[PDB]
Amino acid sequence: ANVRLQVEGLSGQLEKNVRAQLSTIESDEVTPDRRFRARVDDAIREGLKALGYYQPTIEFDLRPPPKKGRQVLIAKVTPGVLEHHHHHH
Repeated sequence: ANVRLQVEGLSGQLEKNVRAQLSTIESDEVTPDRRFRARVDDAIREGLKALGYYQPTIEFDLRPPPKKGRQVLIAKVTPGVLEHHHHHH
């Protein structure tokens, strides 16, 4: 039940979008494996792909023993280019 994937390398509507995906991820109490990892990347990359990114390299670091939950999975993004920055470089 207690599941909250951590995001890294986002801001504004980017970090918010990935957050939405983070919630839709299979982390709703499943078997995290090479396949789960992909579902996460696709999720972020998908939402990230619609907010200025195309295929941000997003890695992860799973930690079965979270601090305030049941299972935590870290997610760091690193694409390169972004569309419509406006401010905050």
